Formats: sequence, C-alpha cells, structure tokens
Amino acid sequence: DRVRSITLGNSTITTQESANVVVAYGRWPEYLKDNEATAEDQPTQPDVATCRFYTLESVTWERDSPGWWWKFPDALKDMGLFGQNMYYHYLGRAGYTIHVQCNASKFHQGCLMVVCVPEAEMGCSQVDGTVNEHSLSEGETAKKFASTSTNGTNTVQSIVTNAGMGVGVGNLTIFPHQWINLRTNNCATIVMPYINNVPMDNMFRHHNFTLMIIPFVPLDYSSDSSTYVPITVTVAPMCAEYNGLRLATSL
Amino acid sequence: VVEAVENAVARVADTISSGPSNSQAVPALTAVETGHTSQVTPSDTIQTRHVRNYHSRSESSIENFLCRSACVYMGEYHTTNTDTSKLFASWTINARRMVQMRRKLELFTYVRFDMEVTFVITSKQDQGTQLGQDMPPLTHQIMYIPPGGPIPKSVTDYTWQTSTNPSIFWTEGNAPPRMSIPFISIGNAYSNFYDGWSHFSQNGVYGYNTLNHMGQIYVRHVNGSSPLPMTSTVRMYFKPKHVKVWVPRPPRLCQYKNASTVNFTPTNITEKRQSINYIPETVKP
Amino acid sequence: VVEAVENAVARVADTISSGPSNSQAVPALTAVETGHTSQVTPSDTIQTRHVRNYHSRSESSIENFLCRSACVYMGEYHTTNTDTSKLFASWTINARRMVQMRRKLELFTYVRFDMEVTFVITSKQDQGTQLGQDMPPLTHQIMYIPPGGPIPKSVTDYTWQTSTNPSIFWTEGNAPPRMSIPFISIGNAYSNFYDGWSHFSQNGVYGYNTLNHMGQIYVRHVNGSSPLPMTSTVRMYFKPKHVKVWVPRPPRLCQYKNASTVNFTPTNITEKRQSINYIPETVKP
Amino acid sequence: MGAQVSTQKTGAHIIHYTNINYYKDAASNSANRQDFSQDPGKFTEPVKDIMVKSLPALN
Amino acid sequence: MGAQVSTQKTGAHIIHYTNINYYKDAASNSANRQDFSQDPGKFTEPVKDIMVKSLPALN
Amino acid sequence: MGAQVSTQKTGAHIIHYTNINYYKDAASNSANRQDFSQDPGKFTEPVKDIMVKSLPALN
Amino acid sequence: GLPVMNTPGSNQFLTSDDFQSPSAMPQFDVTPELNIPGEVQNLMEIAEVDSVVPVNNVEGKLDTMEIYRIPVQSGNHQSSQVFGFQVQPGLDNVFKHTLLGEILNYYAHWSGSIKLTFVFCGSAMATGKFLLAYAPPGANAPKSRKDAMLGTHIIWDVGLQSSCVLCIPWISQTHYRLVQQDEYTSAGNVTCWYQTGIVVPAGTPTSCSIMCFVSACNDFSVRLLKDTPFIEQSALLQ
Amino acid sequence: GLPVMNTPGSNQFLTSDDFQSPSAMPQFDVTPELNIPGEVQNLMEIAEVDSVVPVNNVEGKLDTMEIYRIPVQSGNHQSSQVFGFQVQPGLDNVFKHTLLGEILNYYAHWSGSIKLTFVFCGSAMATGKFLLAYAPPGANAPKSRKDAMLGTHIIWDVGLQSSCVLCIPWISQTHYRLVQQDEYTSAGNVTCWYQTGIVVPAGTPTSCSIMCFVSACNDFSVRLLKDTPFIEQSALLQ
Ligand SMILES: CCCCCCCCCCCCC/C=C/[C@H](O)[C@H](N)CO
Ligand SMILES: CCCCCCCCCCCCC/C=C/[C@H](O)[C@H](N)CO
Repeated sequence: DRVRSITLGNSTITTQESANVVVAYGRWPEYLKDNEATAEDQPTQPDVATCRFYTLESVTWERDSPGWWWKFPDALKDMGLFGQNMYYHYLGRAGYTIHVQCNASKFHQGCLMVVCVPEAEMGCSQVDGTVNEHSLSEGETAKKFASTSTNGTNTVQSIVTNAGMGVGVGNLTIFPHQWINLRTNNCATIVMPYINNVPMDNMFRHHNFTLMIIPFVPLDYSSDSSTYVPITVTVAPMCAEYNGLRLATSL
Repeated sequence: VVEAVENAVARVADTISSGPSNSQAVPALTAVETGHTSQVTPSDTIQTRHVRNYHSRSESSIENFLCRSACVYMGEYHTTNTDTSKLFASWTINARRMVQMRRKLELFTYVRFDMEVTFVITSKQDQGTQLGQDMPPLTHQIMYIPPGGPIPKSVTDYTWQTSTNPSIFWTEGNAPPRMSIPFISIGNAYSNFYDGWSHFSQNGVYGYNTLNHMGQIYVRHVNGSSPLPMTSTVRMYFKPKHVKVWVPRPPRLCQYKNASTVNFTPTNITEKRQSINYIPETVKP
Repeated sequence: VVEAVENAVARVADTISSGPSNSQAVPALTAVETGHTSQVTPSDTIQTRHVRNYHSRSESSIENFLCRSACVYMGEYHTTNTDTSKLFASWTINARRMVQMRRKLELFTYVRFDMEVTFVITSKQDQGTQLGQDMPPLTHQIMYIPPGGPIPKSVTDYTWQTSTNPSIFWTEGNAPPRMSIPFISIGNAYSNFYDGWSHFSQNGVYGYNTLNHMGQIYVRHVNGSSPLPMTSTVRMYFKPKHVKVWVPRPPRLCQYKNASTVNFTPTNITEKRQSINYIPETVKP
Repeated sequence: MGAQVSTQKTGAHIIHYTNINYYKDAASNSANRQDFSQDPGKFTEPVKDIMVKSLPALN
Repeated sequence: MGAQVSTQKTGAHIIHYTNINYYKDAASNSANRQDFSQDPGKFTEPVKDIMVKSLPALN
Repeated sequence: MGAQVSTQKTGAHIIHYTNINYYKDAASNSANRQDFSQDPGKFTEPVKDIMVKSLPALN
Repeated sequence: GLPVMNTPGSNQFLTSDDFQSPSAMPQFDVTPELNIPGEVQNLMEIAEVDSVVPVNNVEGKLDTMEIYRIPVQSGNHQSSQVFGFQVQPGLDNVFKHTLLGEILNYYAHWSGSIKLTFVFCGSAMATGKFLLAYAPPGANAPKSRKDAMLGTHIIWDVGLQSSCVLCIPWISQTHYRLVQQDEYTSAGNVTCWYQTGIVVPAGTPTSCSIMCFVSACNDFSVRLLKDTPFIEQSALLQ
Repeated sequence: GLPVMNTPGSNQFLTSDDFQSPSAMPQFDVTPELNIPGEVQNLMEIAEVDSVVPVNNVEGKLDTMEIYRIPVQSGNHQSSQVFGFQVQPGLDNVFKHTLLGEILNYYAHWSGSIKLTFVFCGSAMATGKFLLAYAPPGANAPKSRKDAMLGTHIIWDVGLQSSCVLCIPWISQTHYRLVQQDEYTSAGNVTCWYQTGIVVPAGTPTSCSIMCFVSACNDFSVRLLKDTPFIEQSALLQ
C-alpha cells in the first residue's frame, strides 16, 4: 500500500514510504486531437527520448528556511533532447510527472508543502516597477523566499506569507498539492496535465506553472542526530509534441 | 407551437439517523498528506436524527454569482473648452480599474462569456458668475473602435462618420442605453493572469497587457453648443452572461496598486487577539 | 401556425493526413499563363496531421459585409436669415460624397438592393451677445422629390403641401426617423461605372452622371420662429439589404477628387524598404 | 411560434412562465439562471487510488 | 399566425428564434444574414479544358 | 404559449380573461385575488367534545 | 397601433434584471470551445476544500508562519488549555480570511455543518492523546477539562494515522444564521485539552506543533449576495 | 391597453441593428431580375484569385513596373540571397495593397494557409534550380542557404512547366492572428537562394527576372469587420 514504482522511458523511480498520487483535476495527460487543433503541419513525437525523468539540483533544508520555487518550463531547457527540441520549434505541448524526495530519521520533525500553481504571475518589490526575467527563474537553480519584506530593483517581493502573489499562503491548498510530514512519508508525487487557454504555445515566452516548496513546521532535531537534510526534485514530461520547425533560436 | 422545458432543482443532502457503535471502522482518522479532503458527516461521529433538508444551492452557482451589473469606467467631457481634448472622452477597454468587479473575476484563472453593456450619462451646468440660458436637450455619441481603426483628433474629425464602427446616439431624459456583445477573443478563453513576456527573448512587456488588445471607446457631445460651459459624465457597466470559468485561485489579500500589474505591499494574515485561549464573556448579569 | 426553417452553416474544409511520397504526380508544377489559379493545399506539399476545422465564413458574405449604416450627406440650415435660401437644405441623391461607403460599393461593377434610410438631426443656439429665450421644441420637415416634381422656392412655398410626395415630420427629443425604400431604377441593376456618353454623337456628359437621376431631398424648420438665430444640421445614413452584386473590380488606390468623375493623381504602388533582402531583427538580448 | 414554457422558482414545505426569442443572435438571449450542477470531487478527491473513508488512509 | 422559427448562430466544440412579418411590402423585411453559399470556380478556374492538378499543366 | 384562461368576477340574478407570465421568478407574479376558502370552526368551536346545539350544553 | 399602457417601473435601470438586448455585432463567429481541465460549476465546490487556519493570531506573529502553528510540549501541563475560539465562520479574525470565510463574506446568510481537521507534526516517537470539545451557546466557555467534557467531543489518539476530524453539527433554532453574527445568532465555541500528555524518549525534541484545517460539509449553503468589505480604493486606476 | 415596460436601449440608433421599417412607397413594382454573368457571393472568393506582388519595393522604383520584377543572372552568385520578406499579409508594404491584403484590411482577424506562386520569365534556353524556404517564428532570419535549408522548403527546377507553388501552412498557437500584427502574433519569414545557378548558351541574355503571385487557400477566413485606413478626405464632395 505504501510501496510504489513509476517507469518512464529508460528511467524508473521506486519508493517505500509514499502516501498516494495526485492527478491534478482528475485529468491525465494526452495528445492533441483533430477536432481541437489549429496548426496544420504534421507534428513530431519523440516519445522516449523526451518522456523520462530529469533530476534537478538539490537544496539544503535548514532550521531557518523560508522556501523555494521553480518555473516550468525553462527549468528543463538544458536537459538533453527535450531541451534541444524546445530550441528548434515554435510550438510545444506536454504534461508532467513531478516527484519530490526528502528522507529523515524517526527522531527528526518537520512539515513541507508541495504545490503546483498554474500561471503564477508575480509582483515586484518596487510597487511602480517591473520584474526582470532573471528574478523569476535561474534555470535548474531554485529561487528563494524571504522571511521579511524585500527591497531592490527589478526583484520579486518574496516574503513567504504572501507567496509573491498577494494572497494568503495558507490558501494555496486550492491548487494541486501534497504534504511531506517527516513522521509519515518521505516523498510527494503530482501528475499535471497541459493547462492553457490555447492548444499549443511557445515554450520560451510563457511559464506554464510554478512549483513551490514551503516549510510550515520548521526542521528540528536533538543532541547528535544528523544535521544535513537535503530535498530533491525529479520531473518527467509526458505526451510531448512540437510544431513549427525552423532554425534554432538563441537567448 | 409550444415546447415544455423541465427544470431540475438540486437540493442538499439529508442526514440519516444513526445510533451507538463499537467497531473497527474509523471514519474520523485520516491523513492530510495525501492531498485528500475528508468526506465525513455528523452521522459518522455522533448520534443523529433523520432530517429532510430542503435547502438549495441556487444562488451560489457561477451564473447567479456573476450576472450583475458593475461599474468599470467613469469619465468627463465638456461642451466648450480651450484645450480641444477636453471636449471628448476616450479609454482602452478592460475590467481592471474598479476593484470590486476585478477581484470578483480574479477568483478564476480563465473565463469565457458574453456581455451586456449599459451606459449612464449625466450633465451639469458649470459654476460661473453668469448663469441662466435656454438650451435644447443635449445629444451624445458613443463610438467603439477595434484595434487598427482610425483615431479621432477632435470633435469635428471626419472619423465620427462611423461608416463601419458601431455607434450609439442618445438623448438626455430617456432610458439608459444598452447593447450586448459576444465573446470576442483570438483565444479559446479570456485570460486573467499571464506569467510570460511579449518578446521571444524573455523581455518587453510582462503579464496581462500582452494579451488583451480589445479596442477603445470615444464619447462626445453632438450639439456643438453651450454659450455657457457645461460638463458631462459617462459611466460604463458590465454584466456577463452565458458564463464558463476554469481553475479557481485564492482570493486577493493585499490591496491593488495599479491596473497593469499584480504589484502589492506586504500585508498581515489577519488581525490579532489577546491570547490563543481568549474568548469573550457574553453571559453576565 | 408555425413553420420551421432550417439554416445550413458552411464551415471551411478540413486538412487530411498525408505521408511520404515518391511518384510522378507533380501537384506543385503549374503554368500561370493559362489564366488558372492553382488549387493546391498543404497536404500536397508537406506531411500533415488530420485537423477538424470548425471555422465559418459567415462575416465575409456580401450581405454581412454591406448591411451597416453609413453617412452619405450632411447639411445645415437656419431658422432666421436674410438670404432666403439659408432657411432650408436640399441636395441630389447619390452615394458619392463620403469616401468610405463609395469605395466599399465600388468593389463591384453592378449592384441591386433595397435601402433603409435613417436621419440624424441636431440643433444649436447661434453665437451672439444677447442669449436666453424660451422656445418650444422645434419641428422638422423632410420632403423627397422625384425628378420632374415642382421645386420649392422658399420656406413658405405652396409645394410643402406634399400632396403626393412622401414627407416626414419630426420633433426634437424623440428617436431618429427611419424608413425603407425599394430598388428603384429603370435598369435591371444600379451601375457604379459607365464608360459611355449621354449623346449619340459621342459627346455631352461622360460617365456616371448620365444614368443616376433619382430626385432630390429638401429639409426645413416648421415653427417659423426664433427671435434669436439658431442652426440645425441634418445627416443621412444608408443601409442596403437584400443585396446582389456582379463583376468584382480591383479596389481604389488613388484618393478621390470629385463626385462626378473618376479623376485621380498618380500614386505609387506601395511604400519602400531598405533592400530587397531586408528583414528586421527582432530576437535580441 | 417557438415559445418555451418552463417552471418558476418556488419554495417547498400557474407556476410556469413563457419565453420568446426575438433576435437573430444567441448572444442576445437572457441569462441562464436555472442550471444547478456540481462536481466537487474534482477538487476535494483528486487522488489516483480510491480512499474508502471507513478504512484507515495508510497501511 | 404565420410565424417562422429558425436556429440561432452559435459556436462549436433554446437555440432558435421566432419572427413575424408586419408590413405588406417585402422591402420592409429585415436583412438576410444567414445564407452562406459560394462558387469560387467562376473566378479561379475559368478555363475550357479541365486541369487535373496532379498532371502537368501543358503537354 | 403557456396561457391561462379563467373566469372573471361577475354578478348574479366573453366572461373570461387570459394571462401570460413574463418573468423567471414567481415573486414577480400578480396577486392571487380569486381564492375564497374558510375554516371558522378553528376559532368558534375549539372544544374537545362535540356540542350538538339542539341538546343542552351541560348535563 | 395596438393600444397599450405603461406600468410603474418603465425606463429604469435595475442592475440585477434579465432582459433581451440587440447585438452590436450581427452574425459574429466565436472561437470554438476548448476542453480545459478544472471547470468550476458552483462556489460551494471551493468551500469544501480544506485550508489552513491562523489559530495563533497574537501580537508579534501576524506576518510570520508561526501564526499557523499551535504549540504543545511534554511534562505535566494538564491544567493549561491548548486553544479555544468562537464559531463565527465569517466574522471572527481566526476564520474570515480562509477560503470558507472568503466565500461567505460575499453573502449574508449561511447554513450547514463544518469540518475541522487536526494534524500532529511531531517526531515519529512522540505519543499522546487530546480532547477536542465543542459547546453550543447559552453558557460561558468552559474553564477546565471537566466542564468541556460535557459537550460534543472526540478523544484523539496520535498514531500512524496523523489526522483527526472534529465535525461541528448544525444545531440552531433558525434555518440560517447571519454572516455578520450577533448575540441572537451565536453558535458556541471550540476548546482543546490534554487528555493524557506528551511522552518522548531521550534524544528527541520536547516541543511540537499541531495544525488545523477548516472546510464545509455536504449540507452547506449560503444566500443573499452582497459586496465584500475586504477590498477598496480611493480613486480610479487601481 | 396592454401593460408594458421599457428596457435600457429604447430610442437609440445602433448602426448595425436589424429591424423592420415602414415603406415610403407602398406597392412599388420593381424591375425584373436579369441573369448577369459573374455574380459574387462571398468576399473570400476574391481572395483566392492570384495577384502580382511588388517584391522589389526599393527607392526609385515605386512608380515603375520594375517594382514587380525580381532579378537573377548567371555566374557564381551562390552567396547572394535572392529575396526575403516577412509573412504579414495585411501590414507589410509588400502585401498590403494586393487583392488579399486589400480584403484583409477591412477585418481584424485572419486565419488560414497562403499560396505563393513563382514564374520564370527567361529565354527558353536558360536552366537553373532555386531553393524556396519558409521559417516559422522564434529565431532570426537565416543568413545562408545552409540555415534556411532547415525550414519548410521546396526545390524548384525550371523547365517546360514554368511555375512553382510554395504553400505556407497555418502553424500557430492561436486560432487567429491580428491583421495589425505584433510580436505576439508573428508568423515568420520567406527567403530564396540559388540551388545550382543559371546557365545559358552563347547568344542569349544573361540577366532574367522572376515574378511572384499571392493568393489564399481553401481553409482561409476572416472576422471582426472594421474601417480601412487607406481612404480618407478632408471635406465633403470628394
Ligand atoms: C457602440 C457602443 C459599443 C460598446 C462597446 C463595448 C465593447 C467592450 C469590449 C468587448 C470585450 C469585453 C468583454 C470582457 C473583457 C475582459 O476579457 C474581461 N473583463 C475579463 O478579462
Ligand atoms: C421622406 C423621406 C424619404 C427619403 C428618401 C430617400 C430616397 C433615396 C433615393 C433612393 C435610391 C437610393 C438607393 C441607392 C442609390 C445608388 O444606386 C447607390 N448608392 C449605388 O449606386
């Protein structure tokens, strides 16, 4: 009941302490069909060369950590053939399987929230200003929330209670989400379909969804337990499609 | 020919009678880490009587929640002036300047509907030392310009010919004008939030102003008159109908700052109380 | 009695799936000298997926393209004056003085339809040193005169009896007047271009003014009043319906010069660019 | 004449109305106020393996 | 009463309207907006001998 | 068209009317003026044991 | 023409009416409908989703995550109450900015049962039992475990299942209560007490925290729409 | 009379409405219908007719026929590009005054595939091959035959059939693009290169020209009528 295995392409994930799997709105990923298509050229479907697990860089969960976020896509634009296909085409489409891992002993305590947010438009820490692209995303490196109000030009207002969006963070449960309670489980798994208002889109211009990881109960331990506790993310695209082949763009 | 259409009302669930219990079924023990909300009722946890519940969730459907007129723009314009631009009013269409309708719409990521648009127009005699005249009733012209259309330069510009643009002419003292507008967007739905750029190099214009592009409105007096100055105010009201919405979002906590961005000032989660145990005494002689 | 009428919507063609090919069929090679336009699709030249297309060509039909009100004449007339001819307005009917409607109609050689005619009438108090009075609401008379009818000489001419001519009487403050007119021409269709003469010796009047001959319009105030001067403006709007058109033509390139001729000033084919290879860079950091 | 007769909103413990459409576009029709459907499981129960609610969640 | 009931314009992925004529002349009737026919071959293919489009045009 | 035809109030010693409902809510309908019922025994005879009125009340 | 007569109400603009109106774009052709995931049909659907409650809303914590955490610890603390609050889902500071309270503040009347879920976020070696009690109105709030013992309550045992659900059932003399609650439409209170106590082995933290989620049951409804008091402006362009 | 009530919109004049109206000429008898050749039923029918494109719109040629002629010649010119332009059928100078562009400029939205036909007008003894390429947007325009080789292209061989057709297929993330195109609704570019080169015998001209026609395919449509910016006046009687 607690064991799980997931296979995609030439990659496989096992786990012995999982809770369940969240299918975002009861909708599994799928390819675009004919009575919903607008673009006319025949699309390419690589199908094992792109649909497989890629692992990003880890972060260190310290006693005073506000939280982390990533933007998708553009966190996977340098990951093998998925990224190469992103560079050469005008239109792309894909769903995802996200898996978050964090293990600790039966003598530690803490609680993390793992949430996927579609169209997470963010605000600037200068009210009459605008954000730079660097402030929203550093590729495979995570951005970091703050515990107090922030200053600086072109940077995101990142105090963790407002989640960079002007809402109450305790309401983020309206989105697809799981929890990692250190006494209960050690991993979270979310399956996310393609969610947009058009059937396809350009993968450089538009961030489809943001992954947020926020500790609600801080990490705590006693006398001589282990101090280093990392968190790891692993994401696999699903049902990937591309249209509009031309010469490779450059940022 | 008559055709009968049957309406099904949807009332809420009854509560079933329940007695004592001593077993291994544990409805009250759950695990929130799964992302699952518990579907327990009072009948699982206490002893209950049977109730036939007749209440209906009719007024909390999306259509009844959204189908009410709301103001979205106000502007003024004069009959005579020395600025040549204060004789007509004009603006770009959206629903981002008045906070009530904006916040209400922003509980959802995507929306699609038709609109019913109403205008309310009032006039007034400007303050002066010499008052008193005999004017005929004033007439007003409202013209809508889709993007790419020619723009008026003054109140006598040729563009007020309105050969292909839709316009409304109206006279004071009558009922407020009204017309309906279909769902007009190059996408499959309107977008309230857009986490992206306008340029393929990840710069340029950020967010909402990349996608809207739905023309302008211009309004003028028609008489071309007024020996003594006068001022008019026009207000626009929107009402959506035949609605569909997708992807709910947490409601806005911080106060709005401008109409182009989601920028905000950090705000508290709620207001405070004396203690985590504090609850006021209300039963006293 | 009820009668059901079924409407058939006409959507555009789908695209069919197509794979690789190596044969002698050459869909891409043609010969324009024949006067024939090639009927090739993307599926003949590349590999394609199957698409179900739901778009409709509804708003580009002739009836939807032409059935919109457009201004065709504006004129002014006073309540009191010392010229005796500035107290009423009059003109000869056509659609050649306002360029938008004219150019739109002139994409076709021949046209035939009915019309819906609307009038918009406004008034104003003339500028002066002494203002202020108490006038009752003004009333207006519009009379149409087919060719050969008697012509009014002043605002009290007997011809305003309108025994057989159709007229409209109207009071300010009400909705704009309207009436419909059938297809009235001694030919089988209206002619927008006529490459001929009025006289059998190949001289006289050239072109359009030979064939139109559709009467005049006269407009006056009815009160016969105004201790202090006032001015009124009348505007006419045309909307065709039940339309048929024949023989399409290239659209007008040069700007119009007058209403009697097709005369023009030589104009360029388009505007220039830097080079035959020039295309601007838009993907830059 | 293409009339529609449907029931009015009333309470619990002569009641129908008629409607005619006048305009050629359906975007001119009145609001659709009498449709009451729901599917809450989309947001409250978005899990792959069904949870019975009388059984323990884990194990 | 000589009513006509026909379908409204809608989209793809209660919908009809009724009309009465009041005037004695048909030039008083409203516009005919719901007729969508075409015959493009009149202008694009005005040739005597049919051209197959998979075969060469000449020879 | 969901019309109702009912009789008019007249005297004693061509008489009916028609009605159409236009609004979606029954709180918009006109008053119910033609319903005449009574139950006076609720206030005039509220006793447990029935009293015959030809017999003496007591004994 | 046909003789008619105008009634009171002619030529007014009521902002909640429903009439037919002419289209300013005849025969416009709309974009086809796409089947996007996550379609919402009723606002009550949002109200049945749990959301975290800021129970620890005291001075100095209104802008930190500590506002969500309820503290508990080992040792003899049976006399100390854990928490208590009023049941006012749309008015009290504890509840008014959660998802349920946010939905309620658009309405004037509410009715139905409420769910409170409690989760224990200590180490896997901590054990303990708590008493969660709810008191209908009519008396003052209990000041000891013995008094609260007499109301509607559940005894929660911390184990491999980490979450317990206390259901507040609809006990009221009227069908609806006011969202802006007064003395007449009061609903009572909730309190928490130590049933046994928290016991831990050596090498484990001694202090821990509990969290609380709120949502609405399947008998819940609202009515009488109104504007919300949580958003405002001083001038246009905001 | 019958009791009624007036709604908002009474007594206005909307220029796109459709109502019944009284006739000022009762029982007029119209001229019978004649069956004239060439009846038009849809504006798209005009859009599927080819028309010549002024590709060579450089300074000094805007009022001459040379604006329509693309020049080519023999010798080693493989490094030189023949032509290139953006795909903006209603906005770019190259396309806005052709029949298709003229029709589009009355509308706000367009959708569908486009046909470009190329005809070679050299002597019957000239031979050669050309590469015609189209690049969807997202990158800058190619600067060499090798880069353009990676897009959607066709290799045209000059022979007894004198005309080649390059079809631009509808590749877009939205169903419609704006006639007034911006960065967001861009569509890419077209370029031409020498595949082999032009070879001629003695006694023949060495320079030649190519012409280009544009038309719309059978999946093409427009919407959202508007006034055109190509015609204007300063006063009446024009
Ligand atoms: C002659 C008077 C004509 C009046 C013209 C009013 C047209 C208004 C523009 C139509 C589009 C409005 C529909 C709603 C726009 C936004 O998508 C929504 N506010 C939410 O995004
Ligand atoms: C009492 C008011 C009566 C108003 C009289 C208006 C009549 C207008 C004359 C009828 C003919 C107009 C029909 C169109 C004329 C030309 O043929 C077209 N503009 C194109 O040639």
